Amino acid sequence: VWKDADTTLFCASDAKAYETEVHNVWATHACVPTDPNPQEIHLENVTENFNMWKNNMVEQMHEDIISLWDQSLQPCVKLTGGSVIKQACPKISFDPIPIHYCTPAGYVILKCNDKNFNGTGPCKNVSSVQCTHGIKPVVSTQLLLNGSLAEEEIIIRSENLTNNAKTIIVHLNKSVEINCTRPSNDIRKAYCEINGTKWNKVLKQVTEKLKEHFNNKTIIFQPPSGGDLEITMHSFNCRGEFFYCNTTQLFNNTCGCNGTITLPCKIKQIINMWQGTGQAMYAPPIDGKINCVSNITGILLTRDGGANNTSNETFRPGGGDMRDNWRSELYKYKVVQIE
Ligand SMILES: N=C(N)NCCC[C@H](N)C(=O)N1CCN(C(=O)N2CCC[C@H](C(=O)Nc3ccc(Cl)c(F)c3)C2)CC1
Ligand SMILES: *[C@@H]1O[C@H](CO)[C@@H](O)[C@H](O)[C@H]1NC(C)=O
Ligand SMILES: *[C@@H]1O[C@H](CO)[C@@H](O)[C@H](O)[C@H]1NC(C)=O
Ligand SMILES: *[C@@H]1O[C@H](CO)[C@@H](O)[C@H](O)[C@H]1NC(C)=O
Ligand SMILES: *[C@@H]1O[C@H](CO)[C@@H](O)[C@H](O)[C@H]1NC(C)=O
Ligand SMILES: *[C@@H]1O[C@H](CO)[C@@H](O)[C@H](O)[C@H]1NC(C)=O
Ligand SMILES: *[C@@H]1O[C@H](CO)[C@@H](O)[C@H](O)[C@H]1NC(C)=O
Ligand SMILES: *[C@@H]1O[C@H](CO)[C@@H](O)[C@H](O)[C@H]1NC(C)=O
Ligand SMILES: *[C@@H]1O[C@H](CO)[C@@H](O)[C@H](O)[C@H]1NC(C)=O
Ligand SMILES: *[C@@H]1O[C@H](CO)[C@@H](O)[C@H](O)[C@H]1NC(C)=O
Repeated sequence: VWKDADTTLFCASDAKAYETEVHNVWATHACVPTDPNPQEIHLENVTENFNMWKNNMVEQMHEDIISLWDQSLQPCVKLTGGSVIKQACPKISFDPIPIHYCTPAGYVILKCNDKNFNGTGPCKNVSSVQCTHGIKPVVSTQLLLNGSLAEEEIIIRSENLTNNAKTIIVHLNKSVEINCTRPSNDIRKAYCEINGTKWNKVLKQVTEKLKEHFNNKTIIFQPPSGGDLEITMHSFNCRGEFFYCNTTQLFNNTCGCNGTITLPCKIKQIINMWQGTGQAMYAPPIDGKINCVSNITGILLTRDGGANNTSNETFRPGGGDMRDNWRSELYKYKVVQIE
């Protein structure tokens, strides 16, 4: 017997107590070892409601990653609130590791194992777990990287699809590689290579999934209509360096177009931080070939408003609220109290 409750979670990780990589160092002192003997408990014939868009776990992971980056990804200068601060900003080792979220005694985590679960409402195949699986805290905009994949079809997630202000999380069932490189020896110029055959296939499937939700209306993709570079570009951290990649070549409805898509990128030093209002300034990039090969496993989308008297729905890549990133992996969990 249980009821919906919120409590203070703890984390578990396979961090190596030697590694200087920042998530390992943080997980070494802020998390416990992962359960070596985990065993979920099926809740035979239990139907339970979930809400990924209203889930305290997401906020608790958000505070962790805020704490993690604050302890690890230190800018030389922060302009937080007008009170500029010039501190140490050594170049670090940065490569996200899986974090597990675990309940204390007297609570458990209910896990939705419905393969088509969209994030909100009833789940019919519920199990109980002590900890989540290992979630990589990958910070990004527009494209969700290195996540899990949807088990069956492409899943559309939104608190309310009808509300255009509510962000859409596309959970892909097939990952699309994105290979980003700042070549060795304009030291901020970089590029991400994406196989255009794969991407346009997956994007076409996304259009067709979106059609099912929008009355078979014409689905149009467009670049973001204004905003900061972090969200108008596909932003992410690669080996400590902030990459900003132009995805206009991705979010065109063009598709003699199917070779390698090369996105122009810039490594940016002055960041509009995702943690909270503030610009952070980092050092110029490290030397050498800076390369991150990531799986695109999700897309963050915002649907244009004022199209109800038209035949089209236009979608633009979104992001900025990293809670939606954690939400994209935490969606099948929810904390309950042992009543
Ligand atoms: N109880 C509640 N429900 N509270 C609501 C929470 C809102 C949240 N606390 C908040 O204040 N917030 C500050 C304003 N925020 C912003 O203004 N922006 C606009 C500028 C860019 C930012 C970007 O995404 N930066 C970025 C940087 C590096 C990388 Cl690698 C990357 F992928 C992305 C996003 C964020 C949330
Ligand atoms: C429920 O999920 C389990 C994994 O926990 C898996 O065997 C299958 O997808 C589902 N099985 C039943 C009997 O519902
Ligand atoms: C998710 O599924 C539930 C089923 O109860 C439904 O009410 C809700 O509208 C669905 N959301 C989306 C975005 O499809
Ligand atoms: C990338 O995707 C492949 C298959 O889609 C998967 O086997 C691999 O584990 C993924 N890599 C990472 C780092 O998640
Ligand atoms: C992914 O989902 C789409 C529907 O959204 C489906 O047509 C396609 O076959 C799926 N691919 C895989 C590998 O499951
Ligand atoms: C979904 O959003 C629309 C648009 O504002 C709103 O009219 C509707 O009431 C919302 N649905 C729910 C369940 O809140
Ligand atoms: C990534 O791109 C670089 C530069 O084009 C290339 O040398 C490397 O082989 C690529 N790696 C993968 C896994 O595609
Ligand atoms: C691009 O993707 C298609 C389909 O997945 C594949 O057949 C092709 O080999 C890929 N191209 C390259 C250059 O890897
Ligand atoms: C991305 O590139 C396109 C085409 O070159 C350009 O029109 C657009 O302004 C670029 N995006 C940004 C945010 O500058
Ligand atoms: C995604 O995972 C791969 C393999 O672990 C890693 O090389 C890459 O840097 C990761 N990408 C990001 C953005 O963390």
